Amino acid sequence: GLPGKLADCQERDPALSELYLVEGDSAGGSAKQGRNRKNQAILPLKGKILNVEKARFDKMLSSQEVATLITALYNPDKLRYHSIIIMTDADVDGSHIRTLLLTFFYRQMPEIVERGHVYIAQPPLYKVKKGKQEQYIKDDEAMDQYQISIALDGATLHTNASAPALAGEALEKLVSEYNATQKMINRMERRYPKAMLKELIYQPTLTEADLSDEQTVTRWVNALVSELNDKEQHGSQWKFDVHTNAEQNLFEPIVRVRTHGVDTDYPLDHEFITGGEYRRICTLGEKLRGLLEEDAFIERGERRQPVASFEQALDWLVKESRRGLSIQRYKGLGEMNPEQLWETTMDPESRRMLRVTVKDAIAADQLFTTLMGDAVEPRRA
Amino acid sequence: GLPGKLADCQERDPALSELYLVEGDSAGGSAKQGRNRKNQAILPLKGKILNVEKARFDKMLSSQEVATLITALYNPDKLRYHSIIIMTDADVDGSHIRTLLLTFFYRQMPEIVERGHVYIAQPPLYKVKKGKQEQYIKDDEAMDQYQISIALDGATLHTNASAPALAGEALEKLVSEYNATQKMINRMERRYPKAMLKELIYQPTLTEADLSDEQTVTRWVNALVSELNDKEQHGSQWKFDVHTNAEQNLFEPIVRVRTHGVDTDYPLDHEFITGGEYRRICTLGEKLRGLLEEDAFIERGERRQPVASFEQALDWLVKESRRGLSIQRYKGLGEMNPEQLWETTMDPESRRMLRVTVKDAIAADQLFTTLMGDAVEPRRA
Amino acid sequence: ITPVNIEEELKSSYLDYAMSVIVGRALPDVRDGLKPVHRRVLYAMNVLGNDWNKAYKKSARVVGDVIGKYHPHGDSAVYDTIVRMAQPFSLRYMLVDGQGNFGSIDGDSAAAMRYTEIRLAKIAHELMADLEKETVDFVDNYDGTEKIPDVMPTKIPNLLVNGSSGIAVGMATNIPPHNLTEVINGCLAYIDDEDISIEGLMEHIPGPDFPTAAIINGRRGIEEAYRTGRGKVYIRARAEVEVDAKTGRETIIVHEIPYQVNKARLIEKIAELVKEKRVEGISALRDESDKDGMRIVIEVKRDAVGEVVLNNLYSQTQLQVSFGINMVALHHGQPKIMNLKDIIAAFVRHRREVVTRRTIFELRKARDRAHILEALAVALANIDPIIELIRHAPTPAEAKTALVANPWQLGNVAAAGDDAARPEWLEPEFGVGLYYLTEQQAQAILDLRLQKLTGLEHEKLLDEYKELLDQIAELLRILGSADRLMEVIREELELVREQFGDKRRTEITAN
Amino acid sequence: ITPVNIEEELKSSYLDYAMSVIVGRALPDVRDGLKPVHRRVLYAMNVLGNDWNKAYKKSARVVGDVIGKYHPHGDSAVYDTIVRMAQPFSLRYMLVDGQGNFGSIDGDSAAAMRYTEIRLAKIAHELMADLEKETVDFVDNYDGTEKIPDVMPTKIPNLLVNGSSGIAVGMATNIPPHNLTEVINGCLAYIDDEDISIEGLMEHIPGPDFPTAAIINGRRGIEEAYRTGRGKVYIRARAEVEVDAKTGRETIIVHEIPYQVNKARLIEKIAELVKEKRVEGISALRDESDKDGMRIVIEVKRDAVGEVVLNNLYSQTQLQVSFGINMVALHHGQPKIMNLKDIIAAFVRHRREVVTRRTIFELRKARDRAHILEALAVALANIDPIIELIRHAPTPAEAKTALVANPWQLGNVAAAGDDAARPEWLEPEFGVGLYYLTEQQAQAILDLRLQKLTGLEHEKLLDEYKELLDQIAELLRILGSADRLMEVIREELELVREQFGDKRRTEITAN
DNA sequence: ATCATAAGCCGTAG
DNA sequence: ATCATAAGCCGTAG
DNA sequence: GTACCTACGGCTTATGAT
DNA sequence: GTACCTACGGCTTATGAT
Ligand SMILES: O=c1ccc2ncc(=O)n3c2n1C[C@H]3CN1CCC(NCc2cc3c(cn2)OCCC3)CC1
Repeated sequence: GLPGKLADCQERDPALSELYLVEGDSAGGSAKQGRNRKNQAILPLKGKILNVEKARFDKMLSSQEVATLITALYNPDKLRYHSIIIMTDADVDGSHIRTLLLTFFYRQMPEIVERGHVYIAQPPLYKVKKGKQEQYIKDDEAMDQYQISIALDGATLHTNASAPALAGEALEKLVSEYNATQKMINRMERRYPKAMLKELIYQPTLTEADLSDEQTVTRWVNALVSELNDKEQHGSQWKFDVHTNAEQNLFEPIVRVRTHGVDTDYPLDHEFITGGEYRRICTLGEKLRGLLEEDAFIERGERRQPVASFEQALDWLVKESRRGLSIQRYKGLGEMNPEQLWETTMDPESRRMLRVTVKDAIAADQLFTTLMGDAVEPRRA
Repeated sequence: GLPGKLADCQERDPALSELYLVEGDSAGGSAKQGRNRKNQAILPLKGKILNVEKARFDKMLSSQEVATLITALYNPDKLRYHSIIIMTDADVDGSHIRTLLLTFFYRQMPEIVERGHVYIAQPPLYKVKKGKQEQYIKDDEAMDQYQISIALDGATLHTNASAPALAGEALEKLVSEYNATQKMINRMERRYPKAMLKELIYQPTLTEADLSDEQTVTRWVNALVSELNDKEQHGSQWKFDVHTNAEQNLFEPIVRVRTHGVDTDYPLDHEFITGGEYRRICTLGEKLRGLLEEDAFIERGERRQPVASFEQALDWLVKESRRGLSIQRYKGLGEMNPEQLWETTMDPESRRMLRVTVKDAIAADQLFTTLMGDAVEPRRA
Repeated sequence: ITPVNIEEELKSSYLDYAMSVIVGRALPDVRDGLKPVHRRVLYAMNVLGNDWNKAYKKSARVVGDVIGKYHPHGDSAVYDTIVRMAQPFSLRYMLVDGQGNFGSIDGDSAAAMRYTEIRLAKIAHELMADLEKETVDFVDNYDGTEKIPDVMPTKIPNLLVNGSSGIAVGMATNIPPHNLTEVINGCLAYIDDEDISIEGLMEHIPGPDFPTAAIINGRRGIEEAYRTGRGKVYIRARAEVEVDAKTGRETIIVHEIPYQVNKARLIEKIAELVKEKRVEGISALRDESDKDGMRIVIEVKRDAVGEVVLNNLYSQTQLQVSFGINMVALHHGQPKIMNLKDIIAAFVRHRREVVTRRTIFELRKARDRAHILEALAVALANIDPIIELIRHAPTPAEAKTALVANPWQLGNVAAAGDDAARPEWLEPEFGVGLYYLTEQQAQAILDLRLQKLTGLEHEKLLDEYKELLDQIAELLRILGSADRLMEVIREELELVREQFGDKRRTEITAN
Repeated sequence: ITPVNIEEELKSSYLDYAMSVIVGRALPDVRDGLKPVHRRVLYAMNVLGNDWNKAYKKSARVVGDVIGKYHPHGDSAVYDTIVRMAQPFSLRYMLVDGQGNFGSIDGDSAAAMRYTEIRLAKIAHELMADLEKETVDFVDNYDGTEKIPDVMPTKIPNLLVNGSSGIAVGMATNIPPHNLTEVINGCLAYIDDEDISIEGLMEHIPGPDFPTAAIINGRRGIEEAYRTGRGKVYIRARAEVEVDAKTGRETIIVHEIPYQVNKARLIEKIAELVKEKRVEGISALRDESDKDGMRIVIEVKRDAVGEVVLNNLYSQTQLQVSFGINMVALHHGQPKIMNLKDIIAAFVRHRREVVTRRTIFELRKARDRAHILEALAVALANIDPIIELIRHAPTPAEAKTALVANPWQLGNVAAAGDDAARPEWLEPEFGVGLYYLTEQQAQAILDLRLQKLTGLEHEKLLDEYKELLDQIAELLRILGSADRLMEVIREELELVREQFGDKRRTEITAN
């Protein structure tokens, strides 16, 4: 236990040393070769660890090296290594073994968790190198914002709107709101087709007051179906339908689309009209139609090209930005150089740790393993 | 020892069962799945085994399963498995482990070797399939003879010699003698260049009596050098030299060749003239010049082509024979199917075993490991 | 810098792990019945170019390539998955034809990955037919440098033919194999009638099938399973009594064991039961299995009918084991308990979509080919003025521009459908005899050779043009009429059946 | 069938094993200093197309490919050989530039083969330069389906730069590394004078070199080794005493350890010696090594000069270790103890042969190219009669035959060296203005395009023809004159030196 | 005599 | 006080 | 996910015998 | 060259309690 794997530091006084836990053979080598030799310690591990709840036996013990090295397992007497940190990969198995270790600590020694001694590391996730420009990126949203900032390197649009040269933070905020709306549309796509949701960007507005005239609804749906059949380059068609489900009118449009072999309708109701998603869509559509972005001229930074589609211009800008960049993604701690590992994870000036709390006494760890909570908790719909 | 690896047979009476020894995991699976379940037994092995002489300690024991399963290790009392066979791969490591096992048996139990109980297996080596025609080939010389027989499938040569249609066993024997002479020339090539050795095939004869006239030697060497410079298609040249090392003549030709940057001579002496190798070369050259094989016509079997070189005709015939054949070479017992393994190695009607003897009491096993015999014995020059 | 974090972080991480596993690792799909590992392995074998009619290859190449480009999860799992498919006694229709020690029913493991040789089987190319013609979507790899097909454009409902068994965080699935001809007949019946009942489908498909035959007792189980999605079924081995014509004694013969049973463990457990005296009437135990069929012989104790012994064995021995049928798979990335009719409908829809997309692709390709060939023929018509125009033009680009600038005469011998012989993106200002060119057409003309100037190429081009016209007309008709599409699907299914039919192995004796 | 066999069979098998091993596994060659494993690995990396200026690749691909096509001896040995080359502290000039945990001097092993990434280094392409131009011979693989280069057409005497250490059945070898610039200077000196003495060469090459610096004491050892082939040499670490300007105490600093010494084992053994009281004057032990250089600190016991302690350590500690220089390698497939002059002569001869063969190949290639271009120009001269002859000819083969049958006019504008502009196998009946063609020439003419008919291609062809004439003349001259060949070799060696020179690491203090 | 509790194995993963 | 005997490590292989 | 056995020569270092 | 630990659900089989 004490020999074999554990490699302590020079200092013997507790409350000043650091301890780590990683996957053994692959990561421990780089960790040892890159660590400090003053107040650092490493304890490799082997594979996975049995649960505390799913299999509970005070006789059940295979490794026990963790307890043997940390304390005598009771705990107030010996208190070596007042600070412990868990380094773990960024994959899903990393989070799995992380959860296992956390529930082990919680159900074995509540005091060491209460007194704020457990810590969580945050390894980087992306390495972007644009010639001289390097960058350490750790999060998906950070990567997204970085890509947006690179694509928006001070471009300047020239439409025929009120602004002779539309550019800057206004354009940045507009692109951000457009991306948020596109993400929302992609999320809601599971319900309805995408052609109508994309065409309502440029289609005119709509209001519950329009249920009076049948001709207004007819003209609206005719324009919609005509533009859809125009834009349809794949093997599909589009047809309209006018229905009256009321005492007098309550006019409700219905779209008839014919895919490969079967048609499908999509009625429109008061709830769909009042839905906040449709409201956001209409607000964005009005904002975009108030632009007159047809004859446009945006440059970034030595070339400009007029198009007829804002999203096509955005895609061209993204392509121009992503032409010549380089990205390395580290999918394991035993993959980077020791000096890089040092500088990015275990530098007392550059690292970004994370502390755990003891907020409440709850039954999350009980619903953990009964198979009933396991069957019911995945309600991510 | 007895469990784990050993898989005995149904019969328990000795002097009727068979035992085998192979490499464990790869070969043992196929051996078990293809063997018989009446009077067969298999004992896998792990890697290599320590020598008896290089490290001798009656306490030194790691596996011991061989002794534990064969006898009590002393031997006249228990005599189970009166027949044992050693199956081993055809690579060089196979022969190595074979030698180790044989010296183990010899230096441990001389009686079991004396009473003729050890046997050696002979696995096949080549699998040749020409459409329907299959063939099991076990030896290099057998493969060579098979290739020769396939290339000589009843061809019929038509030169302008005394034989209108030269063919048959005469041609077969001629090709065999030519191949033997070519092998001998390739072996002796380590000493002298190859151009002269190949040209003396067609060059005229020579005799020790020719040392009288200087003009005969001069004409001979001039023809030789001229034909060599003619046939030289690479970056080299050829020059002659006439020397007199005697009291009066003892004429001796000398050839001066100029390779890339340095010239090299090659004198001719009485010993070279009298050498049996040169004698065989001259006999074959006379036999080949007595053929008049210039305008030739050999067919095998639907096409014939006249050439000016017997070796070129032979190469064309070999190419025509080897156009569309298939050869599989088994480089490990754990590579063939179990039924094939059965039929080719462990069929009491088709197998071809091998028995060992106890001829003399010699010091081969002593010169085995002293490093002095090891340094001196490789005198294969 | 240590920002305070709540303890609730445990829920977010574990939920992520479960959602990733359930979607990506265990549960197969209803459209092809293939785990992602099998998908990536087959795609790699196809990209490498290892067909069935070629020489074998070492396992190391395939394993290393799969680990390198598509599946970064070690080697042992991949190699075990490959070995599993090659075994005949583990799949009703094997996919990877191999050569070497692949283990057997005795529980012996296969050899190392440096001895075996593998290649695809004839049925494998039917799974991945028409892959390059843009029939499915492509998904990026782990680092975003390659493309992977999402679902295979299959021609066989693999999910019902082989089935699978996986265990996720919350769910678990299990599906028995079936016979091919019966599934094809059921698909034909459902194509004929959309509103067939469960009783009608059960008439065409009697029951499951196994790689090794056996006997099935209960009809209630399989009926409840096909109707709802859950049920149990019993498996009984085949055996009988034997008495010699003369005095002799009674003896039992076993020909075949149930599905997924180790023979050595069975023999050892029976020896132990006999030793413990828990069972009666058994004297000894022998074996006679060889390369002609498995054969186990049990010697009955003298003065025993032995049938009571056989019943006691069936009660206690592994010779009778149950099976937990439970149908769970992914429909749109979400687990849903699905019955037979749903699977068949999904298969039919997938096939329709694949056929339509392939037809569109081939139509566009033939369109572009004909568009180029038209201009090539028009250029072949007038040769001498083009010769002089090239000889005078100093610059090739200037020659192209001059060819574009002037109209052409379109001789009488040079001169189809009313439309559909021209691409979509082509503008109406070209081909209004009168005729104009394009930059692409001019480059094609400049890319001619001299061999195109004999009395053969003219007729060859005319024949190719007529054939392309006929083909594009047929494709437009098959896109127009859905009955033609249904007929095509029916013909393809009938051809597949006639190619890969076989006979039944198991047998169902109802109680 | 059991034929009796004598016991002598033991000698034949063992001798075969020894003869196979000694020739094929351990001992390197004098011509390139490369074991066959390194050879096959480098050849596989080159065939795969993994240069230095490209992205990295996973180790699994390379390992699997090597196991599959060329080296069928498992995986562990191959992967260990690959990891060995990447370590900086194990080779004076590394060959495989990698990325990942490759271990260090602490004895820690490298990571698994599913994490690391490798690619060739800039110096690697200098080993395998001019491989495709037929400079060496090709040998069949194990099954006779591929080709493998026998010896690499190197430009660097790797045997003296890196050396190796192997143990055969009867022999064993060991060679120290050296510095590059000194070896190049010695090669230049030997090119200047063929009969240089050993003293002269020893003047240009002082002594060995190591990846980590050290101190060498004895001159007799290296002299006897270079002159005969056997000898011993001592290696001494670098250390010194330290005293603070004020009271303090005496302290020892170690900057670098000898060649191939585990640091952890050293520290543990020193701690054990101090504990056993076998050594005196040592109080404690610490470490300060970091990413700026190795640094070991030892605290001297108070009231001790410490230099006697240092001498006792040098006597007993691993800080002073010997080394068994023994030069043995293969010369023509046979082990021979060879000194320095022999190695240099072999290197020079190999280089001469490679240069000559490359020159011949390029000459033949340019010859054939010019031969085709001549006929192409002659065809470009007369265009209109060929146009009519093609237009009338119904069959392309008949057109080719007609082109072959008739002579040609060879206009004045169409019309070099006296000879050597035509291939060897060409017969004197072609090109006797008067001119005739060949089937190959006619097919080339028929394989023309229309872009060859502008006012640019004529001048381009004339320029190419003049350049090819100049090149073939230069090649004939360099084949004729050996002084030109020597000058070329000298220039290439000077360029290599100027590209890859560096400074000394170790230091030799004579007694 | 009848019920609650502890195990072993199947296939991708660590 | 001086000599014979038993170990450990280096790199391709199993 | 991970540790421990063998061959092959030449160098040493440790240890008890004469 | 080779063996032994863990997760994940649903089925069984064995074993002692009430
Ligand atoms: O044989 C044993 C016995 C016990 C044992 N204990 C621990 C341990 O780690 N190991 C134990 N072992 C052995 C080794 C496990 N071994 C299995 C084979 C594997 N092969 C690696 C490999 C091979 C190939 C790869 C990738 N990786 O891709 C290209 C094709 C070949 C390496 C690890």
